Amino acid sequence: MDTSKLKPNDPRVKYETKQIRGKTYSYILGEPAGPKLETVVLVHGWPDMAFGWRHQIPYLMSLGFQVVAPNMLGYAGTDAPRDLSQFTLKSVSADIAELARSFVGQDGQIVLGGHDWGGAVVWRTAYYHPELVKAVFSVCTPLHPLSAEYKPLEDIVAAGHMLNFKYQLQLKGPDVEARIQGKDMLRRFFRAMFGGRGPNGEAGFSTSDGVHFDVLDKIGAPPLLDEQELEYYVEQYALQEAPELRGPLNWYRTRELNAKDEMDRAKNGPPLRFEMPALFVAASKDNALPPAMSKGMDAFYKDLTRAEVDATHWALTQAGDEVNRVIGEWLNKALG
Ligand SMILES: O=C(NCCCc1ccccc1)N[C@H]1CC[C@@H](OCc2c(F)cccc2F)CC1
Repeated sequence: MDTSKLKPNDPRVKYETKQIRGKTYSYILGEPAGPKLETVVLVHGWPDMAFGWRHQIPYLMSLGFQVVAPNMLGYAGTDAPRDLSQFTLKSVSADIAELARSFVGQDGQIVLGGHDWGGAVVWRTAYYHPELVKAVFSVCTPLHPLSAEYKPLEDIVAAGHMLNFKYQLQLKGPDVEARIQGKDMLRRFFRAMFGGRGPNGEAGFSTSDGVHFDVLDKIGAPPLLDEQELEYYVEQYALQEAPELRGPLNWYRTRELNAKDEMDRAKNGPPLRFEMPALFVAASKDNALPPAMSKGMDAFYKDLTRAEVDATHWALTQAGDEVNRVIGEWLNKALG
């Protein structure tokens, strides 16, 4: 089997939709090489899509896993509901639970992996559906505790806290949604998001201010995508109805809804506890989610394996072969 990364419209995989908890969910499906060991569900983040797992999908197939990688709510061929409650980590976990079981049966179990927002999702999914999740890993995103209260992020960063998250203020607002419409702007956006720079090294995106709209005109080719990959992100994001970024930016509009779900769990729900084998792959140059952010996380796991790869936030691609080996070796030991 060819184990190189997926190309746009790779024929080694299938592209399908299913109705999931009221929404059309599009996904990549890769069938295993050899008798199926497990089904693996892979969850991307922002501003990515299923194709962001392009290094992991053929690899996991070659290891004997069936691989389901959805375009998550708001992204590409998956529906983008208007109701923000559809975008909470709890509802999205329920989405993943139903999609998972639509392949493994209701009595089935999966391996579950996540990155960025997807990492946050899979920890919550492993918390809300421990019957389903046999093993869970996250790249870049560490566990965060059950929210015990709600504070607006404005007031949080105004006090000087969570400064590495202040970009999310712009994202939840109207500026990115209103400005990044159509393929021309989306192309610039993606050059910015995947590391392209301007004639004086101007960054198109920063964790402080978000998208630097004034830079997008001079933004050069991104180092972390090739030209056809870039076009593929543009084409697929274009599947959303204008404003195309509404769905993806909805992930930054649920702080209070998520806080309300989880304050309920902090009060009455079971403890945030993970009994199944778990893997956290840190990224050294991820300035949105620096490795130090995971300090103290191990106390919530019976069985947490830690790794760390030298890469930016985009570790699935930049360090794809290393990430692959880390997942493969951990899975080989987790499941035995
Ligand atoms: O939005 C995200 N990434 C956007 C792209 C970042 C980037 C950097 C450089 C170049 C391109 C892109 N990530 C989400 C991941 C899940 C969320 O986790 C919730 C959460 C907490 F509330 C508190 C503590 C930890 C914790 F995970 C937090 C932001």
